[PDB]
Amino acid sequence: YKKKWAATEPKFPAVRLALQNFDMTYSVQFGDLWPSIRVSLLSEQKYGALV
Amino acid sequence: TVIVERWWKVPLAGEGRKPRLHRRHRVYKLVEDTKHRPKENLELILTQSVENVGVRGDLVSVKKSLGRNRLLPQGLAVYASPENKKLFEEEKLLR
Amino acid sequence: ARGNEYQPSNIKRKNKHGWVRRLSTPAGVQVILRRMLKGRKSLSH
Amino acid sequence: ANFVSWKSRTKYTITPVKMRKSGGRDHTGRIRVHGIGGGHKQRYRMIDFLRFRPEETKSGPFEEKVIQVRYDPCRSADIALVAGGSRKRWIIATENMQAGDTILNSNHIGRMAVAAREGDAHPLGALPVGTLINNVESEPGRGAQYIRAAGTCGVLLRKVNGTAIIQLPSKRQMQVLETCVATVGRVSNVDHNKRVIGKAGRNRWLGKRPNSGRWHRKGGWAGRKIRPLPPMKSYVKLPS
Amino acid sequence: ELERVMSSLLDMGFSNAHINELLSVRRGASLQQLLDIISEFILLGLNPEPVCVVLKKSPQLLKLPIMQMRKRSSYLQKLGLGEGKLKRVLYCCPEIFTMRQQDINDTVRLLKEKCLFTVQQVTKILHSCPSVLREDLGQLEYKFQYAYFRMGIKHPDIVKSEYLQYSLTKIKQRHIYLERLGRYQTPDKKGQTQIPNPLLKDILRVSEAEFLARTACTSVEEFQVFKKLLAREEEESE
RNA sequence: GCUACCUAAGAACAGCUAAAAGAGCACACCCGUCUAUGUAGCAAAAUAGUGGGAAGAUUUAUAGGUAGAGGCGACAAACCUA
RNA sequence: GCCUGUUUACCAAAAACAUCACCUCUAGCAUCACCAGUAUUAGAGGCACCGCCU
RNA sequence: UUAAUUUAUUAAUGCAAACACCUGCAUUAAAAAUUUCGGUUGGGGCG
Ligand SMILES: [Mg+2]
Ligand SMILES: [Mg+2]
Ligand SMILES: [Mg+2]
Ligand SMILES: [Mg+2]
Ligand SMILES: [Mg+2]
Ligand SMILES: [Mg+2]
Ligand SMILES: [Mg+2]
Ligand SMILES: [Mg+2]
Ligand SMILES: [Mg+2]
Ligand SMILES: [Mg+2]
Repeated sequence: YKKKWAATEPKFPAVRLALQNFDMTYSVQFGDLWPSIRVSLLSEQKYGALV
Repeated sequence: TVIVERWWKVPLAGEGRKPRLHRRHRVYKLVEDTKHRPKENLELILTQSVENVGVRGDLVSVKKSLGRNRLLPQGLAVYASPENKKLFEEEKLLR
Repeated sequence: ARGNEYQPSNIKRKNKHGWVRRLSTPAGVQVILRRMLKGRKSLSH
Repeated sequence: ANFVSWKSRTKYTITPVKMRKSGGRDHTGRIRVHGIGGGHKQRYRMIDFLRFRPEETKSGPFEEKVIQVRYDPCRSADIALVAGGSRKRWIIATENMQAGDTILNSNHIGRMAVAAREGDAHPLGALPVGTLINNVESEPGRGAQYIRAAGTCGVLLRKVNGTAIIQLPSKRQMQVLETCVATVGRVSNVDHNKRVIGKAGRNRWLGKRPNSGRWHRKGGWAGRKIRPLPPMKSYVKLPS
Repeated sequence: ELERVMSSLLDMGFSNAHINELLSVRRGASLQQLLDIISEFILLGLNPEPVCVVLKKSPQLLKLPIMQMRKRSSYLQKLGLGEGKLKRVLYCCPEIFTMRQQDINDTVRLLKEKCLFTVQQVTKILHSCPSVLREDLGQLEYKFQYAYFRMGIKHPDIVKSEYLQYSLTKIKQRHIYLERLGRYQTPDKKGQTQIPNPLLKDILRVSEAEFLARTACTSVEEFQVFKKLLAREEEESE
């Protein structure tokens, strides 16, 4: 194994990695709706109550 | 005064022998600093009329600062020793 | 190039390792006392 | 170390004094200030910064004749040998001070403002508001300590009660009792800024030496860094 | 005496009208104290009519001990608050002369040591928005670090936009909205971003209308919902 | 007593060219670019040639100072008795 | 790389270090350094002579 | 060094203590100090 490397990847957390994937894909998919979808996803979730 | 206490108990030395101390017996915890104790008062017997305290021969509890800085240095008061109390008692009964 | 670090001068010798300088401090006095205890012929330099 | 300060002379004199360089070292022998060492040998001319110093067995305002205006190795400002009565003394020359000029040193706070002529020393109370001043005292009779470098000029901003507000050349205000003396005009050698050193050797002549390791703390120089709070630790250095 | 005080106030630039106004303003204040206080205020470089206005607005200043007033005035001059600078300060927050020396000193020390603001920047902050002095430590440090780390703003821009003036709740409400919307990105380690960020004037200085119309391009109702959600988030975090 | 830096008070710098020079060529002097030799060597860093500076931020004698987590450092992790 | 200079005594003399120039930050002050000085000053850091455009 | 543990020491403050100076106790910094670098697997990885 090669211990020392010229450069290592940024070591993102999985949450940020998911955000980056979503930003690069859903932005194209949704155009101007992507910011709204993004803020909704990042905000709290609305829970319904099923009796 | 700073009062301290060993963290580590010192083994008993004996009757005539002296305790043998080690590195751990030099570790202390401050049990109290007397300077932070509430102020107490000094009992004095006045010799001259002084405002708001007394006139003469009356035992008075005065703040230690006043007693040691103004009254006693200037002779306006004397220590409330048994001898002073007795002398001022004869002074009172001779009036 | 190296080896000749000693450039003798009696003034420096005496001012640095002499009797007076040795006695000038308690540490130097103890240097002298150690030499005396060991029995050195030359106590100071 | 066997360091005894050369500033041992007790009696004021005109003769230049042989001053020993320090090399930026304490009396302990260790470097305290870096970048100091060498330079041309210099002699110190004791400057009398108390402009109103009436002679012995004398008092009141007195005049003085500017014997000469000389370059001082120990200052940016050039000095003036000036003589009055039966004494001579070095003072800081003002911008237009010339040999043969007359200088007035007074302690009189006139009810009206005295006509401020460059070079003369009056109590700050006696000056018109807005006059350029130098060699200002902090206290009455303390001696000039402020506005002493070449070309520097404070401004007498305000006068109220016995207190005057001065603007130091750093554009900071200072409160001084109006009884404290100051001399009018800007200090001499006004072109000191424009001087070009030209080469490293000239600084070395001026006694400035290139010196490294100027901090002596572990790791050397360390610029201050803002320590993040726990909430911000997550974003201190976000990877790209 | 009234004669001396009247002569002095005739001097110093005060006109008879303002002199009479201040004399009436005297709330049992000795003429000596009033003269000394006005003297200190004009020493600080304040003009006669602003002095009159300030004493009208806050008569308590006349009650300050002269020693404390002088110490505070010297401290303000050292801080650079003088001449025309002190005017808007004495209007926005006329209580700086009443605040404890320790409070001012620790605020400035937080701004310099723990916030790395230059001396000139600190004077500019205390000149534009003295409410910083009222604002408690810890909260101020959090606000500054929010600007620095999470928002990626530098001291020059913070001072230029008076970011410290705005409330932390408003700052968070707008910035977090932008960030989750993706219109604002924290600068990376290199200090760069994929898209240029909106300017702080566009973020905080503007009103909610333009803020949601030009920078966020969202709906007011959405913003209200986000604000309520964020308030709940802060409550839960505490 | 080496070496790094500094203090005090000293000293040296031909000749030519140029004119008051961190100027040119180049001795003394200082250094150590390149090559060869040497590699238990003449030498625990030298020799020969070649080369850089050579009136300067120069070189250098004398005495003094700074001491080990310290000093000193035109930062090479350099030097502080191989 | 502006330059002359400095450096790894003993494998590196260099583009590295310094350097005049410039910028930034800190300091309103005296009797042991800075300094027998005082903002045209002093300390620290960066940068690199200089000059022209953005 | 945003590894762990400390702030003895200085610098600030605060509280007591003596009526500028100083002692004790806290808090925050600066400066530092002490100590550690688990194991198995993986040559062109990002575990
Ligand atoms: Mg020698
Ligand atoms: Mg010659
Ligand atoms: Mg030459
Ligand atoms: Mg050197
Ligand atoms: Mg290096
Ligand atoms: Mg290295
Ligand atoms: Mg070069
Ligand atoms: Mg070598
Ligand atoms: Mg060499
Ligand atoms: Mg070589």
